[PDB]
This record gives sequence, structure tokens and C-alpha cells, in this order.
Amino acid sequence: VVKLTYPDRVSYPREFEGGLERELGGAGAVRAFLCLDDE
Amino acid sequence: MAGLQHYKIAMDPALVRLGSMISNRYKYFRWTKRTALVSFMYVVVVPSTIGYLAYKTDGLWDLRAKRRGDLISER
Amino acid sequence: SNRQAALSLYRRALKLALDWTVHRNLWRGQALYIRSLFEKNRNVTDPRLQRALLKETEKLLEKWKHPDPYCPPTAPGGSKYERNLPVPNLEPPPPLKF
Amino acid sequence: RRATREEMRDAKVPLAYRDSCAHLLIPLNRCRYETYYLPWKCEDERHSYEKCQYLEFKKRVQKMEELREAKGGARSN
Amino acid sequence: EGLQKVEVYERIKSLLAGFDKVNDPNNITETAHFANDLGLDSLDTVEVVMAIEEEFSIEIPDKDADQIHSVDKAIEYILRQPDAH
Amino acid sequence: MYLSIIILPLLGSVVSGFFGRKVGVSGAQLITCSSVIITTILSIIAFFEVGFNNIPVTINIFRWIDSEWFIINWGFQYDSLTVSMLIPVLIISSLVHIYSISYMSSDPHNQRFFSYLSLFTFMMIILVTANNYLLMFVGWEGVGVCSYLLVSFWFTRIAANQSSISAFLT
Amino acid sequence: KPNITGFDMREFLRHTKTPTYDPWERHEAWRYTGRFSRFNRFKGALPGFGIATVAFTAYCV
Amino acid sequence: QYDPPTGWLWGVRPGEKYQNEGWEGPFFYGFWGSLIVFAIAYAYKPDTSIQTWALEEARRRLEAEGILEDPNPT
Amino acid sequence: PKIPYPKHVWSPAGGWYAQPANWKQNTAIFGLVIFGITAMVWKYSAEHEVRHKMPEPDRFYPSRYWVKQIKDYERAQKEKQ
Amino acid sequence: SRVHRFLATGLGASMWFWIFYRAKKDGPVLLGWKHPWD
Amino acid sequence: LGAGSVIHAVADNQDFRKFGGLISYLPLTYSVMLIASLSLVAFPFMTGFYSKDFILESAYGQFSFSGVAVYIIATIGAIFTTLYSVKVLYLTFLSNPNGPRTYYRLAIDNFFSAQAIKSYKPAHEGDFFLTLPLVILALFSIFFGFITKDIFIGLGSNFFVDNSLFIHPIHEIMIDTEFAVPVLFKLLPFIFTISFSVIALTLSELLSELVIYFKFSRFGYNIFGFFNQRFLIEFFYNKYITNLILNLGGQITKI
Amino acid sequence: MSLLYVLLIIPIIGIFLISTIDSFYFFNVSYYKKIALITTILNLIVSLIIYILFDFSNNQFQFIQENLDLSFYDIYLGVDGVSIYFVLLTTIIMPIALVSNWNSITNNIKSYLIIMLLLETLLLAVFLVLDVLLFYIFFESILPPLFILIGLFGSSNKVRASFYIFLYTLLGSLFLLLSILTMSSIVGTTYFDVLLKSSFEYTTQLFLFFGIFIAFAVKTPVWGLNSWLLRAHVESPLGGSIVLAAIVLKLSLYGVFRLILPILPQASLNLTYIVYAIGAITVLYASFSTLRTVDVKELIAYSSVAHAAIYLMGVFSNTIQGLEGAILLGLAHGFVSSGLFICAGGILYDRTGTRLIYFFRGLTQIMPLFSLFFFILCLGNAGTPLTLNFVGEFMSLYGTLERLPIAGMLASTSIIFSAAYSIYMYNRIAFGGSVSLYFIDCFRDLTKREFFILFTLVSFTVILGIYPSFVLDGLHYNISSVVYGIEPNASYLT
Ligand SMILES: CCCCCCCCCCCCCCCCCC(=O)OC[C@H](COP(=O)([O-])OCC[N+](C)(C)C)OC(=O)CCCCCCCCCCCCCCCCC
Ligand SMILES: CCCCCCCCCCCCCCCCCC(=O)OC[C@H](COP(=O)(O)OCCN)OC(=O)CCCCCCCCCCCCCCCCC
Ligand SMILES: *P(=O)(O)OCC(C)(C)[C@H](O)C(=O)NCCC(=O)NCCSC(=O)CCCCCCCCCCCCC
Repeated sequence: VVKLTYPDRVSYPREFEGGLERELGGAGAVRAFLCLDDE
Repeated sequence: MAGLQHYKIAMDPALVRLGSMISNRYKYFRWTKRTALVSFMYVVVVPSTIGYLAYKTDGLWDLRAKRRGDLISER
Repeated sequence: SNRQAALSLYRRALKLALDWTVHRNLWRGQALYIRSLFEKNRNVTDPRLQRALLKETEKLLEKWKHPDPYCPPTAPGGSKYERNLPVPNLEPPPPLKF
Repeated sequence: RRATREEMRDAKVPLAYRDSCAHLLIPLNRCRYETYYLPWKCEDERHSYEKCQYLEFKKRVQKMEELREAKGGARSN
Repeated sequence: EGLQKVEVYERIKSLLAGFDKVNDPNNITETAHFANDLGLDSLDTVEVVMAIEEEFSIEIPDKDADQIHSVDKAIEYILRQPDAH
Repeated sequence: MYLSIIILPLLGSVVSGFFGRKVGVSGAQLITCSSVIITTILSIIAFFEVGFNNIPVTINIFRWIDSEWFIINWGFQYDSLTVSMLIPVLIISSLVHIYSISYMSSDPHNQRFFSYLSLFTFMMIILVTANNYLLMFVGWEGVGVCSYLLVSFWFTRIAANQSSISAFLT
Repeated sequence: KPNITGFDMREFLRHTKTPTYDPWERHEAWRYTGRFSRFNRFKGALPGFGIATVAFTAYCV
Repeated sequence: QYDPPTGWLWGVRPGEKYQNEGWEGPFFYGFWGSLIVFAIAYAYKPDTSIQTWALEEARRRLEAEGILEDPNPT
Repeated sequence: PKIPYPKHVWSPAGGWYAQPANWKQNTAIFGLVIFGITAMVWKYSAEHEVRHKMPEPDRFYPSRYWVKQIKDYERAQKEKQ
Repeated sequence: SRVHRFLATGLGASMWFWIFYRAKKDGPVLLGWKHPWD
Repeated sequence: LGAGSVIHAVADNQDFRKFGGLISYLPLTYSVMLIASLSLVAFPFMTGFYSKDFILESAYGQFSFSGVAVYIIATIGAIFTTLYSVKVLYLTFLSNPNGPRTYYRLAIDNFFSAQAIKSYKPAHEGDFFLTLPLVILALFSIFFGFITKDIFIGLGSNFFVDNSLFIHPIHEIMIDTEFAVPVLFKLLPFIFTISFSVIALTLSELLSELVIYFKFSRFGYNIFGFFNQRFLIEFFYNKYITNLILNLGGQITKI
Repeated sequence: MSLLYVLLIIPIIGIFLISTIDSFYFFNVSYYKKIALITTILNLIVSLIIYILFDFSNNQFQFIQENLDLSFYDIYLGVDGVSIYFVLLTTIIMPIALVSNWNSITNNIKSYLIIMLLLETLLLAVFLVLDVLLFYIFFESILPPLFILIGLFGSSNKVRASFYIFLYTLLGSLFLLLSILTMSSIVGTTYFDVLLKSSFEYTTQLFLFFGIFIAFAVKTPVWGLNSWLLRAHVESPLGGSIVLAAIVLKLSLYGVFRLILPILPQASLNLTYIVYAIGAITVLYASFSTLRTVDVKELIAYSSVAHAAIYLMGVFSNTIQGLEGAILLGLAHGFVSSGLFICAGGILYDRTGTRLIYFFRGLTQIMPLFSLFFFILCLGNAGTPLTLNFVGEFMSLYGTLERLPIAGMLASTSIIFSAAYSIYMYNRIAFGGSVSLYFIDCFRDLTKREFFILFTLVSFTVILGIYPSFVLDGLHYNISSVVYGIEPNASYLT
């Protein structure tokens, strides 16, 4: 029942300048949203 | 009863008889359909299964210093 | 036989009826019915039916058994049963060497 | 004005909150440290931080509505 | 230290005073028998023993319940059980 | 202070349990409660010292296990989370020691009961103060053994024996 | 399908109620007296409601 | 109310004293005794484990890089 | 009431209702032994605690009085101008 | 005992007053009438 | 601990089906439960409100099928939470006396004649040592939650910048929890809490027989036992796990 | 006279004094027991002197004495890290074994002490000889003294027991002898320093491996070859049982380090999946079986089987951690199993005269010192931390998991069942109701002797459980020599 009735996301995912790539460990780690594919 | 005197126990005949039956049970084992299958399950199949899995997966993995973009599979 | 069983089985009916019903006031009127059915069958004297009637009610007693019947704490199954059992033999051990 | 990495990193801002509106939290976290995080002392600073976050959230909800219509009212999660 | 005879009789006597099937409260005494003195049916005696067990917070086995055919027998049973409260 | 929070419940448990004949019932209750309370107070300070001013404190005493790559030390580490969990652990333990002064007044094994309660507190503190997974697992097994001994405290009861084996084995 | 014993679940369901007459009424009447009446038992359900309400109104001036 | 502490240690009744079987002499002074003496000598024993020899070499070899700082450079 | 118990059993935890007449005295000696070890541990923990951050002077950080790492830092930091 | 009634009522008096105090202030925020900044 | 007072109060007994009265016999013991009960069911502006009634909101804040579904599950568990909360409170303090008269016999009411000094046992409360933790824990269940909610929730609190706990930026859902969540779902647990209490409170001492009618049906009897037998995750454990090993050991030793 | 030769000579002097003192003084039996005990004490004192002088990072055998008068069968002694701790365990255990029987022999006391003293010289010789044939000669020399110990001082079924332990060991050792003789023929010598230098061909290594492994599997024992242990370790006198479990089980473990890891590394690597299947099977089958064992000593004897499987899996891991864990677990099992046999065969069996678990209940109520040590030994047998049993189990199981994960997981499951059978036994004896109604007489608690042979055993396991470095420091460099493999960038430096 919940699968057929549950609210869509009511906020665009937050975007961090530069993707926080350096603060999260460089390109070798996982970074945040930065001008990426819509979701 | 033994070499050194112990305390007086209420040596229950039934429990004494049970502990003697266990110690003598090996003398009465027989080969039957049941006893052959159980003795074949425990001694051959289950050990040979583990041996098959151990043989098949020996060297399949190494976890040492594995990173993203590098698999755990070694073979 | 057929006398002790009837009295004991009657008592278990009162216990089980109160086991499912927490409130005592509702259990009181719940009990007169239980007592009444025993009055209705006080005149049965045929052994071929007396033992058959006891079977029906014990089957019925198991039919509605409580998942956990009450038990007083100091009774078998209670919470305080054998909580601080004393040492059985208080007499000092006899003189031996070990 | 907008706070860059050169002092936002120095301020020990939490990584998930190094957003556009993180320049109001650097003084708030300083107030929180000074007042021992008691929730009746930095009220003015705390409410100031909730403004920029809410406004950016309001800016984001509009973008989400625009995205939803773009796909003809489909599901995005 | 535990439960004395005087206390048990009072609790028991006050218990039977609330029973209608008892012929009268004045026939209750130490050596009273439920069968003939207070005039109770077999079912009534089973009700009385359950009331005694609930009052003293003890569980009576069926064999012991058969033994209790007298008020004195009930007082002795309560005294014998250490768990009685 | 950081290492005193470790040993104080331990000392309180050792004296009460291994010298309950010497200090007696009230002597044991005085030590376990005092050692836990003194330990509890120091944690409150540690919450200010570590949580509020943001100083994680590293304390390494001696190596436990040293094989080639594994160097597991009896090292302790205080950060925000371990002082967060040390607050309820010490506070309720202080309140439970005090509470048990009355609940067990009729128990004939007060010294043993209070010895167990202070050992568990020591094992809880070890679990969250450790700076590695192996030393944490000691407190993990430590509280488990303390849980087993405190469930089976009335060891003459067969049903509480089954419970402690369920606690131990599960 | 009636049993040999005349036990009917519907009237057994019905009988669950405070009986009009009960041989044990006098013995088991102290559980609903003034000490354990409906009003007395729920009188102290919320201890400090009265004090708090009076105090809050005083503070709301 | 509390009872006075009771019980017989080693089974010795309060009337008498523990009797010696003859093992106590060698065990407490020869066995344990030598086990404390050995423990003392172990504090003064030189450290010949491979690890500490290796950490000293690992230190210098790390000081040749930027990971560690040389107390006595050049 | 108190359950009966064998008088011949010796347990170091004290047993069934053990409270020696000198319980107050022994509870004081053991407290002193307990105290001295904590002092020994406190002296150790003051010496070998490690911190990479130093508390500000105004803040309530009572460890600055007895630890060596902070005391050495504060002693050196007092030299100004 | 009389001190027990004082503590029982006193704890129940401090409670049911903390609720009313917080409801008076934080009530509009929780119910969505007024945002916290206003 | 307050519960332990109740077992210590009557007979070292802990069965619900013989508890009643005690609202006046144990005033302080009852009071601490109510503070604890509402903190447990997360009554508004209490210690449990700031924690329990923020997890549920956080689940909706993550807008996904998993986040919404667990909300429904937790809320149902939160709904059933207050019922046993009510059962604990009512059946021990707010119900008719279901225990023996020995528990409820005050010296004010003249019952005995000679043994008046003793044989009363009127379910008295505990001493100082039993009530001092009870009082102290009561304050923590009212004010500690509100006082510390800024350390642990805040909005951008830096209480864990020492990395002790870690939250990845892509996994943050807290911003949507405060703003995106709808007011109805934010106050929804409170609506169920303050509502379902009255049905449970009306199902006892007001109706008191709707439940027994459900109990003695065949549908209710099977449900009641299943939940009373803890979903039967111990009957299959004992028989198909524990005793399997015991029989495996038997076969190996004997065969 | 090297210190190592002193170790083998002291117990022989004690035998001489025991069997001649009557010609210088009817001599009292207490005299014989005191001569034997002091003899073992001075042997312990010498082994401690050696350990102080021992060097932790030398690839030369230490305290060796030059013979140079070569014969066909010469005895060369030498010690390195892998042998130093087995020598210490033998010297610590044997005094405890002597005290554990101080009062319970009561007949043929001279024969018991002479046999016990001779066993010390032989077992020490096993760990000290620097030749593979010399190893075999001492591994087998202990059977006749073991055969006669059980028969002279064993329980009711000691005839079947003594035959089982003699014939199992001989039959397996005969297959090890065949493998050893092939090695000496190809190499011309069995001396360690030159046999390890040699390189056997793969199929030779394969057939050399079966011969040796058949003997080491009878002695581990592995499950299915363990009937002798069930009989011998239970029917033996308490001192015999302590020596049998805490020292004799270790000879096959120490023998894996000297006979297969250095010379048969290819065979060992290619056959680990067979060793691990047998090792995994033994961990489960033994654990389930001891859960249903009703003789208390047989339950404790059966636990040895389960733990021996864990360090048998460790020695074949080819990892530094597994090999160190295997020695540390074999050492840990030496103290803990010794204590559990004293608790069962010494404390319970002297009070009651029976070993059936059905007759015991609530012993904590009258015996709180026995239960305190029994619980600590039941924790150690369950691998609880702060016991040397955990450090060994964790390191041994880590190596097993890394070498072959499927066997590691199964061997890991022993964390459940060791706890299961150890705590279940503990409850049916110390807890689980009030004192058993079968006891007519009350029981006394630990005597001073029983307290101090248990306190000593629980001290060794606990101190080594908190600081295992005492043992690991002297194993790091020598353990390194038995590892077989190379890293891509460290091999073949230029
Ligand atoms: C890892 C192995 C153990 C290493 C640590 C060794 C002990 C270190 C200090 C532990 C704290 C002090 C414990 C004292 C307990 C009370 C004293 C006592 O034994 O009384 C016997 C008591 C007697 O107390 P009693 O006074 O009530 O005796 C008279 C009354 N009767 C006889 C009826 C009981 O006997 C028992 O009832 C219990 C039997 C089992 C005793 C187990 C006690 C705990 C032993 C130490 C547990 C260590 C846990 C390690 C956890 C590992 C974590 C990974
Ligand atoms: C390092 C290389 C060493 C090489 C071997 C060197 C010699 C090792 C020992 C070999 C045999 C030595 C025997 C020493 C004891 C001789 C002295 C003696 O007479 O002891 C007598 C003793 C008790 O008898 P008794 O006191 O006379 O009668 C009292 C009755 N109320 O009675 C006894 O003591 C008999 C004890 C039982 C038999 C001994 C144990 C079994 C031995 C089997 C023999 C065959 C294998 C030999 C193995 C040698 C070592 C490998
Ligand atoms: P007292 O002097 O009255 O004793 C006279 C007796 C009862 C012994 C008579 O002589 C008598 O009737 N004979 C005994 C055997 C007999 O026929 N008994 C009839 C009554 S017992 C019986 O079988 C019927 C019981 C009906 C009521 C109970 C039904 C079961 C209820 C189970 C569920 C309850 C809770 C849900």
C-alpha cells in the first residue's frame, strides 16, 4: 500500500560548491552533488 | 570404593546402571540401514562437502588493502 | 474416581475463567454460570456417561487454555520460587582428608 | 557575503553543512560554544541561521516543482 | 515471626462471614466442619478453598484441598505452609 | 581523571567481592557506591572538558597484542560520543547502587551483588573508552559475563539458570 | 452442535456482567467501596494538575 | 541485623591449625619464590625482540622522507 | 526472617549475613588502599594524556591544574611581549 | 508518611507546568501557526 | 526502579491479573510512572518528545519508499506503545483491587481485635534510598530532554566535529525534516497518542467487556496467544535449533 | 655440561635418590614426594635461568654444546623461540601435576614418582633435540611409562585405556617413522640445520606429508582418531591426565613446526584444504559430542579435542598470526585444561568417588572457592578475553580465515559451542538448584593445596591474557623462518 501511496521528494537535492571533493578526500572518494544528473 | 575414602553418596542404582550402559554401548553397535546411512553422512558426505568448498575457493579472495575500483576476487 | 475428578475439574474451571478475565466483578457473574452447569448434571449416575461427561469438559478446558495462567510467586512456576533455597544439609562435613 | 573554503574549513563547520548559507553558522557555532549550547542564549543568532536555510529551501522547492512538471508529473524518488 | 493461629482464624472467620451459603455466622468456631456445621455443598467447599487460597496468596494442590473438610484443617494447612502471606 | 574513571569501579568491585568478609555488608555498599559516585562526578567534568571545549583525549598505557601488523594497545580515547554515553551509564549506575541499598536489604548475598554491579560498570566503561575494536570487544564480553552473573544471581532457581544460558549463548 | 455438557459460548459471552445476586457479594464488596470508588480512584490520576493550572494562571498575568 | 562472618578456611575447624602435608615448603618458596625472582630479573633483561630493532631502522628510513623529523639533521 | 545457612562454609565475599564487628575500621583501610591506587593512576593519567588542542584560559577546564602537557604549554605561553 | 504526598504532588506540579510553559511559547511553532523566527 | 517498588510493595509479586488499587497506597510510586510513561510515549514538551518525536519526522524527511514505510510501521508501534503504557499505569494504580485483601488493609479501618500492631502489611512504600533515585530520575524525564536538544539536534551543531560520529553530505536529510515535512505528519504521533489513550482508558472501567468478547472469539484467542507467545520465535528456536544440536550431539556420541 | 643437558639430568638424579634413600634411612613416603617435588622445582629454576639468557632474535640454536665425537645416534640439544615456550610449559606443569596427586595415590608411590620424573626427562628431550630421528625417538619413548602409569594407577577401565593409547600412538608413529627414514636416506642426515637447507621434490613432499600427517592426526587427535584420548585422558591418574593433556598433545603441534612447515611447504600449501576439512569437522563434531557427554572428565577431555583442532588449523595458515596464535593457544590450553582436570578429576572425584554429571548440583552453596576458580576456568575454556585462550583463539582463527575463509567461518562457530558446552557444564555442577540431594555427607571446600594449584593455573592464563607479549616477543623472529611465500616487490632485492 505504501509503495502505491508515498510522497515524491518535495525538495531538490542540495548542491555544494565544488562538490566538496577536496574536503571529502579528493577524487578518490565519494563527493556530494555538483551540477550532476537530475534526480 | 576407590583407593582414597570419599564422602558417602546416595549412589542411585538407576543412574549407576545408566552410566554403565553408556560405557558399554560400543559393544552392541550393529550395521543396519539406519546406522550405515548416519555413519556415511557424518564421515564421508559432510566432510567431502567442506573439502569441496575449501578446494574450490582456495585463493578465490584477498582482502588486504583492497580499494574502490579493485575487486576482492583473486582468481 | 469420578468424585475427586469432578471437584478438581470444577476448581480448574473457576481458575481458568478468572485467568482470561482480569476484572473480578465481571468474573463473579462469570462464575455462577460455571456453577450452574454442575447443578444441571448433579443427577447423572450412569458410569458410561459420567466418564464421558468428564472427557468433554477437560477437552473443553484445553479448548480455552490461557497462554500463561496465573501462579502465586512462591508456587511452582512463580517468580520467587526457589529464589534463596537453603543448603539442605546443615550438618558439618565429616572429618576427611583431601 | 559568501564564506569560502579557506576559513570555512578552519571554522570546523560540519561537512554536510558546508553549504551556500554556512556563513551565518560560523558565528552561531561560536555563540553555541560560548553559551554552552543552552537553547535560550543564542536565540538571535539561531533564528538568523534558520532564515538563510529556509530561503534556500524555498528556492529549492520551486526548482523541484519545475522539475516535476518537466517530466509530466512523474515520480522523482 | 511468621503467621500465628489468631491472625489466620480472623481472616478465615471474616471470609466466611461474607458467604450466603453459610447457615449463619454464629455457627463458625475452631472445630467447625463445612459439611454439617455450616451446611455447604461439595461445590460450596471448593469455592471456600479457592477463597482461602486467594486470601493467603498460596496455591493448594488438589490432594490437600480434599484433606481440608474442616475450618480447623484449613487453619493447620495455612500454618504448615511457610510461603503463606 | 581520564584513567581514574576506568579503575575506580574496578577497585570497588574487587574489594567488595574478594573482601566482603573484611568490610562486611555495609562496607561493600559504602565502597561500590562511593567509587561509582566519584567516577560519576569525574565523567560530568569530562563532558565539559571533552564535549564542550572539543578536546579529544588520547591515553595509551601499554601494548596488549603485538603481532607484525596488529598492534592492539590498552589505549583509551575520549571524544564526544564516549562522554555522551558515559553520562547515563554512570548516573543510573550511581542511582542503581543507591537504589539497591534497600531492594537487597533482605538478600543474604549483598556483598556479591554489589561486587557484580561495579564490575559491570567497569566493563561498560571499558567498552566505550577503548580506542580500538579489539579492546572494545573486551568490554563487550565483559558486560556479557557481568550480565550472566547477575541474571543467575539466584543460582538455586532452575528457570533463572536457563535465562543466564540464554543471555550467555544468544 | 450442542455438547453433552450444556456449555454455550453465546450465553457464556452474555453472562459476563455484574450479577444481580451473588453469594460472595458481601465478602467481595470492599473492592468498590468509598476507598476504591470510581471517583476516588480517578481523583488522583493526575496529581499536580490542580496546582499547576492555578500557578499557570497566576503566571499569565 | 547481620551475622558475624563465619566459615572454615581450608576446612580448618576453629579449634586447631592447618596441618602441613610437606608440599608447602617447596611450592611456596621454590616454585612461586623462583617465579618472583625470575620476574625481577625480567625487568633488567635486555630487549632483543626483532620489533624494536626494526622500529629503530624504520624510524631513520622514514626520516629520510618527509613523514618524520630528524632530531639531529645532517 | 533469615534463611538458615551452614556455619562451616568460608566464602571471601563474606557469606550469608556477614558484617564483622570491625567493619567500620576495615572499610576505612580498604578505602585508603583504594584511594592510593587512584592517586597512582591519576598521576599516570596526568603525565600521559595526549591532546592536540589547548583549552582557552577562561573556559572551565579543571584538568589544566594537574596535567603536564597543558601546564608546560601555559607556562611557556605566559612569556609575552 | 506525609513527605511522599508532597513529592508526588510536587513532581506532578513541576510537571503539567513545564508542559503549559512550553505550550505557551513553542505551541505556535509546533502547530505551524507561526514560524520560529517571528 | 519505580516498578521494583511495586513488586516490593505487595508480596514480591509481579502479575498484572492480581494488581489493583494502590493509587493512594503508593502515591509517589504512581507519580514517577506517569512522568516516565509520557516520556516513553513522547508526550509533547517532555524528555522523550525531543528524541522519539524526531526520529519519526526524520523518516518522512528522507523522501523515499523506505523512509515513508518505516514511518507507518513505527507509528503503529508507537500506537501500540501507549496501550501497554496505559496497561501498566491502569492495572496497577487506576483499577479496582484485584489482589488479596492483605495488600489493602489500613490500620485506620478497624479489622483485627488483638493482633493490631502486626498482621496489617498495608502495601507501604519504600524508604529514602528507594525514593531518592525515583525523584532524581523524574527531573531528567522532564527537563533533560529540552536542555540538551541543542547539543544533540540543534540546526548546525558542531558537537561532533572531532569526527566521533560522521554524517556524509549526500546522506543528510535533516534540513527537509524541519521544513519539508508537513505539519499534519509532524503532529500525527501526538494525535494518536492523546486519542488511543482514551479508547484504552474507555475499554477499561467504562466498557470493560468489549475486550473479553474479542478474547473469547476464535479469532481473538489465536491472536492473543500468538502475541503472548512472542510471535513463536522461541518455540521454533527451542525445538528446531536448540534441540537439533542436542540430537546432533546425541547421534555423534551414540552412532 | 650445557644448561639443556642439565634439564635432562636433574629428573634422573631425583629417580636415583628416590630409589636409593631407603638404603640410608622404613623410609616415609613423604620423603619420596618431597624429593620428587624439589627435583621438578630445580628443573623449573634451570628453565627460568635459560629463558633470562635466551636471545629473542637469533637464527642460531642457542645453548648448544659441541659434541664432535660423532656416532650413529648422537643426542644434540638446542633451543630457539619455537621450542623455548614448550620447554617452559613442561617445567611449570609438572610440579603442579605432582602436587595434584599428593594425597590421591596412596600405593606404589615410588613407582608413580619415578614414572612421573622419567616422563619429564623424555618430554623435555622431545622439545630440545636438533635431529628429526632424535625427535621421533623421544616422541615414542614415553609410551611404555605412559602404558604402565595408567595400568598401575588408573580407574576401572584402565586396561582398555592403556592399550588404546599405546596402539594408536605406535600405529600412527610407525607411518611417521617411514616418512622420517625416507628423509634421512635422501639427505643422509636428520640434523635440523642441514635437513631444512634441503629441497624435496613435490611428489616426494606429497608422500612424505601423508606419512607425517597420519601420525600428527592420531596425536592431535583429529575427530574419528580420538578414541584413545577419550579413554586414556579419563582413565588416567590425575597427574597423568594433566601431563597427557597439557604437554603430550603439544608434541604433534611442535612437530608440525620442525617436520613439515620447513621441508614440506608445497605439500602443506596444496593440501591445506584437506587439513582444514578435517579441522573444521573436528571443531563441530567434537563440540556437539561434548555437549552430550555425561562423564565430567570426558567432557573436559573432549574439550581438548575441539581446541586442538583450532591450533591445528592455525599452524597450517602460512601466516605470522596463525602460527603465533597456535603456540599461544597450545600454551593457553595447557594451563586451562590442567585446571579443569584438577577441578573434575581431583576435587569432585576425590569427594564423591564418581564422575557422572547427574550427581552434582548447587556446589556453589557449600564450595564457593571451587566455583570461583571453576568459573574462571570455564570462561577460559570458552575463550573469554583476558585469558590467554582468547588471544590464541583470535590469532589462530584469523589465520585460518585469511588462508581459507570457508574453514575460518566454520572454525569461528566454535566461539558459540565452546561457550555452550563450557557454561552448560558449569551450571549443572556449580549452579542449577541447591546442593544435590544425593550427597549424604556435606562437602568441604578447596583445601589449601587445591586452592594454590588452581590459583597458580588461573594466574598464568590471566597474566598472559593481559600481556601476551611475554610470549610473543620470543616467537616473532623464529616464527618468521617457517613462513612460505614472497611479495611481488620485496622478493629478490638487488
Ligand atoms: C577472565 C577470567 C577472569 C579474570 C578476572 C578474575 C577476577 C578479577 C576481578 C573480578 C571482580 C571481582 C569479582 C568478585 C566476585 C565476588 C567474589 C566471589 O567470587 O564470590 C564467590 C561466590 C560466593 O559469594 P557469597 O558470599 O554469596 O558466598 C556464600 C553464599 N553462597 C555460597 C551460597 C553463594 O560464589 C558465587 O555465588 C558465584 C560463583 C561464581 C563466582 C564468579 C565470580 C566472578 C569471578 C570473576 C569474573 C571475572 C569476569 C571477567 C570478564 C571477562 C571479560 C572479557
Ligand atoms: C635420556 C635417555 C634415558 C635413557 C634411559 C635411562 C634410564 C631411564 C629409566 C629406565 C628404567 C629405570 C628404572 C628406575 C627405577 C629402578 C629403581 C627401583 O628399583 O625402583 C623400584 C620401584 C618401586 O619398587 P619397590 O620400592 O622396590 O617395591 C616396593 C613395594 N611396596 O619400581 C619402579 O620404579 C618401576 C617403575 C615402573 C617402570 C618404569 C616405567 C616404565 C618403563 C618401561 C621400561 C621399558 C622402556 C624403557 C624406557 C626408558 C626411558 C625411555
Ligand atoms: P457435590 O456434592 O455437588 O458433588 C456432586 C457430584 C458433582 C460429585 C455429582 O455426584 C456428579 O454430578 N457426579 C460427578 C460426575 C459428573 O457427572 N459431573 C457432572 C458435572 S462436571 C461435568 O462434566 C460438566 C461440567 C460443566 C461445566 C464446565 C464446562 C467446561 C468449561 C471450560 C471452559 C471454562 C472457561 C472458558
